[PDB]
Amino acid sequence: MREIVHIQAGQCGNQIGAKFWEVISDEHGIDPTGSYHGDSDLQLERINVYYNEATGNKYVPRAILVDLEPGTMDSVRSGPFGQIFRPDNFVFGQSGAGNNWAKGHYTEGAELVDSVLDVVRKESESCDCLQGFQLTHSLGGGTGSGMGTLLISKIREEYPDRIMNTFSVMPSPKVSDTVVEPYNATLSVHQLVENTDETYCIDNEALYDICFRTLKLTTPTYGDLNHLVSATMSGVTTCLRFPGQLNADLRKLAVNMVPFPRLHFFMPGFAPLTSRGSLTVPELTQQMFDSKNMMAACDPRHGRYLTVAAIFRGRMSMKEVDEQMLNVQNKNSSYFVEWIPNNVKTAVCDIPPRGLKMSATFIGNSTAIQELFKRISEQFTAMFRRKAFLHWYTGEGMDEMEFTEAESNMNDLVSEYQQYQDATAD
Amino acid sequence: MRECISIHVGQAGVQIGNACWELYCLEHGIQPDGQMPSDKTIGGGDDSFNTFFSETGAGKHVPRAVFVDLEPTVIDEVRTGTYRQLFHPEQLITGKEDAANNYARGHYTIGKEIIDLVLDRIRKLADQCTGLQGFLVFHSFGGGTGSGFTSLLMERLSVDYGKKSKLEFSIYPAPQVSTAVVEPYNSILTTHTTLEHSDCAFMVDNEAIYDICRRNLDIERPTYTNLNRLISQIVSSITASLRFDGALNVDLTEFQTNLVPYPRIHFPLATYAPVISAEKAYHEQLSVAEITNACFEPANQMVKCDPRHGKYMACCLLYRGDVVPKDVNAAIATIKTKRSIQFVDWCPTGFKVGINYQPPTVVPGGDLAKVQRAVCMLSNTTAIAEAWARLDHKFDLMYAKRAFVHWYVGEGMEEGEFSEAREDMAALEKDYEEVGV
Amino acid sequence: DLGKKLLEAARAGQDDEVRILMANGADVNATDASGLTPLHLAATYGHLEIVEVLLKHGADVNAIDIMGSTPLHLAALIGHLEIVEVLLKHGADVNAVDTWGDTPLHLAAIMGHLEIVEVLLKHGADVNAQDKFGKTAFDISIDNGNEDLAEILQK
Ligand SMILES: Nc1nc2c(ncn2[C@@H]2O[C@H](COP(=O)(O)OP(=O)(O)OP(=O)(O)O)[C@@H](O)[C@H]2O)c(=O)[nH]1
Ligand SMILES: Nc1nc2c(ncn2[C@@H]2O[C@H](COP(=O)(O)OP(=O)(O)O)[C@@H](O)[C@H]2O)c(=O)[nH]1
Ligand SMILES: COc1ccc(/N=N/c2cc(OC)c(OC)c(OC)c2)cc1O
Ligand SMILES: [Ca+2]
Ligand SMILES: [Mg+2]
Repeated sequence: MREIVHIQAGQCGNQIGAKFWEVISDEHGIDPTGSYHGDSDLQLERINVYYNEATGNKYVPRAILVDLEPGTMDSVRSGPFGQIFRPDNFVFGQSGAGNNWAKGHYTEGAELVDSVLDVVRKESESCDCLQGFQLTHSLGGGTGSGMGTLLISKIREEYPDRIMNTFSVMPSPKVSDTVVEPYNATLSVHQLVENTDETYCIDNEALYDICFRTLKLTTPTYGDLNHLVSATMSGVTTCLRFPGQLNADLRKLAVNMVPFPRLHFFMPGFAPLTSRGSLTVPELTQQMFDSKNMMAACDPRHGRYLTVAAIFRGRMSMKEVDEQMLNVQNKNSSYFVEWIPNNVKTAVCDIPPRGLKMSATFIGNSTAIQELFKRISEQFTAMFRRKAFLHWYTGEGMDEMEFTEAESNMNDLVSEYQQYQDATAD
Repeated sequence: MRECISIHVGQAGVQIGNACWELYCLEHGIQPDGQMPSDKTIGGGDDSFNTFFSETGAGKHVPRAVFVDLEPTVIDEVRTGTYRQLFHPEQLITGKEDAANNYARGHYTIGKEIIDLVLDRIRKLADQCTGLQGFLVFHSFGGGTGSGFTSLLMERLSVDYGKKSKLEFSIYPAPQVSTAVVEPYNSILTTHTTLEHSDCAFMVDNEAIYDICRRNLDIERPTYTNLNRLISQIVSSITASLRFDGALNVDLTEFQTNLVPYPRIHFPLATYAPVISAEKAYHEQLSVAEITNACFEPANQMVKCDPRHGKYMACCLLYRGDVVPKDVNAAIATIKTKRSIQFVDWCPTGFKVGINYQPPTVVPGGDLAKVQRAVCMLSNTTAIAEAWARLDHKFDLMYAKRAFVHWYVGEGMEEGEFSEAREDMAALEKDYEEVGV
Repeated sequence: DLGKKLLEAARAGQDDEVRILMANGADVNATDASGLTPLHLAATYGHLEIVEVLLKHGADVNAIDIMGSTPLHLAALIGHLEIVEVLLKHGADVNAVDTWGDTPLHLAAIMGHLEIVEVLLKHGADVNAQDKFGKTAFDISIDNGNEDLAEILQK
């Protein structure tokens, strides 16, 4: 278990994917030309997990860039680390998806899927011990959502024994008041429940709420929201990228965090919260379990934690963390299921992220995540009851039954979270 | 003499094996390159230490040991460390992908890719033996390789070595230094499938060792290095009777005769004393009576349980160092009349005693102080059922909701195997109750 | 039958064609199979100019389709602020109720159209109107944790 193949699809996918490469290259001491200018051997130990070594001491990301709108490839290239990506790995179409899930999944997206799969095969064959795949995408658009899920299903058929992990951006009318987004999100969640092993739920509603109420930014932009997304992605991939006591990988995360196959949607959290441009151990433990620090707009005190993985970054006592973590579990005992003993794992890492001397990232599998799914479901039901813009989907080959099946599957998922929320040991 | 082959499986088995073989080298006077200046017979011999070490024509003394893991990280540390020249390189076997803390991957899917290579390499060591008595198998209960691969290996060794004894050193999980939430499942599954194939198993509770390091050695946050050093000192005291001259537990068969009255209740409790911090280099030397009394204090046990709530079926006392047999007889006499030590009515109420007059060895870099006399008590008590009950309860809490079961069923395992394994543990708890818990 | 062509012209946003068809006697209050009128279709697809021209040629501002939807319900749902104001100026019933118990306020609140929510409140939308499940627009704000929406409704 070593190599991860990163795929980024659509506008949101490529935008957050580029920020991820910028934030992790700086942490490993890799400059935009692929040269290592760091000062610690701990940066190069598991560098092969995300980077392919090339001649002349070069490190190229094992990243595949996909989109149907060609303007996205230009915006990525003009970025600071835009030239580091392998030019052969850019696979872009001529006509976009126009925020239509059916165009991404059945017509425009289906004509480019074989070309992307040839590039995926090229990177997977050059892997000594492939762990699996990591995809960044939004669920409210057309390409990341429709073509992103089709890609997941096809990659699943050729590699059924590897882990499929996604960083899925959930829509909110506070950031994009485009009314077809609940349809594209519901049709995608139906696919994600069936075909992924682990999904990090990154909600634009929570990101906007943090920026506007906590960071006091009156008109948040995508750069401000993406500042929080890149900090979360760096935090949740820390133990895949640095040695640490555990030999963490994507399969050990799934076996220990996912008790039921469909309940694989995680609520990430981060502490401290900071704005771009501009803490003791008990404050970081307290802030990690606070609703204001969650990247999904759900109150964890409305549900119960099935499993939790916490990663602390920086110089601190390992005994103080053990005491403080047990302390949070005692005062908040009613918010953890009593039928999964030792359901909280903690890890420490020496190297903190940029600017912050201390850091704490939270990964929770909580029943409160049903609040996020209930919000999308209510928006979907309001639109679908009136059959608004349904012809835009049925005209691209889709049938009405696919909408009712997706709605039924998502409501069944909410009922499944509620079932384990009310479960007792006795 | 009769040979013994040690097999170290998974991270816990390999790391404890490295600490054990380092201590064995210092006790026998073997250098890291394998040279033994005290051994006059170059190229072979019938000595006590030859049970654990073979000899080459060039005077090299090689452990009769195999290290196996499904991923290379841990065994690579052995291949590049201080004792990298001591082991046969072909007896350090590694795969590429581990069992992901999953018994089913260790036993059925990943473990199947390397089982035949491991048995062929074990056969190469067995061919070099004139009278192999059996195997010592080191592994965790909680790991995917330690649980799954060990049960597959024990199943195969029972077919290919029908009349040879098999002994285990098993690591029982603790919440303080655990790796996975599924460790209770892995522990119950490996206990079920290995029960028929193992003759005697010494469980090492990571919580018992963690507490001893904190209280006696004043280590604030013990790590695996600290735990493994103390564990290797206890394992050495148990295996000393196989590597040196003596009159008690002189072969693997005798461990079964003295500690196992019935095949299923084959889990002896080990107690060890004294454990003194190395920062107290001028500590008062404790008497035979003080160290013998310490064997009946639950705080010095290898498994957390209360022998006062149980009955004894067997009790062996293994001393090392400046111990006069008369002082042992007098200390035991006090233990019989004063204390509430109850034996079963069908066993002779008695203590078997073995004395090795060489003091215990301390490793450079360790946390233990040198002592003039030490004792390891091995007893078969019904109180060890408390350890099985604690583990069965954690299994029941998850299994009632079928939590994590899909990960096992997806890796070539039938759901029925969980209920079959659990009923076998229910019958084991009743076996201790029938004797007298 | 020009009523069938006027329905397509209002949905497509073909302003000139709508003016020609009305001049040739097309039924401004024609309905499709589901009871939708050209005004419902122009308000759903955001064609403000067609909405204004239909209202000056006898369109029933309060027409309902087979599910009780008025043009204001659909404009509030899709988020067309300018169309919402024009419909209210021409007498759209702000508290009209569809077959699911929803009012335009319930639909603007569910979809997060906060500016439309303010407009509806200023034109007398009923904060106590309950849907078929008993929920008011304020219950929707508290149930889904929308603090911005809850503040507007508490004014
Ligand atoms: N005492 C002790 N316990 C250890 C050590 N390493 C791991 N453990 C324990 O062993 C269990 C985990 O099993 P491991 O041996 O690490 O796993 P493995 O056999 O390598 O199996 P996989 O990694 O799942 O393929 C936990 O209960 C750990 O606390 C060690 O060196 N000493
Ligand atoms: N957080 C975040 N959300 C984004 C970004 N770009 C687009 N989105 C969201 O993504 C959704 C639209 O999908 P988009 O990625 O633009 O379309 P696609 O190219 O068809 O996949 C909406 O919910 C947007 O708010 C971005 O950079 N960051
Ligand atoms: C409660 O049971 C457990 C749950 C999760 C477990 N560990 N999972 C990880 C995996 C990681 O990276 C993939 C981490 O890096 C982000 C990571 O950081 C803490 C933990 C292990 C468990 O025994
Ligand atoms: Ca010799
Ligand atoms: Mg391992």
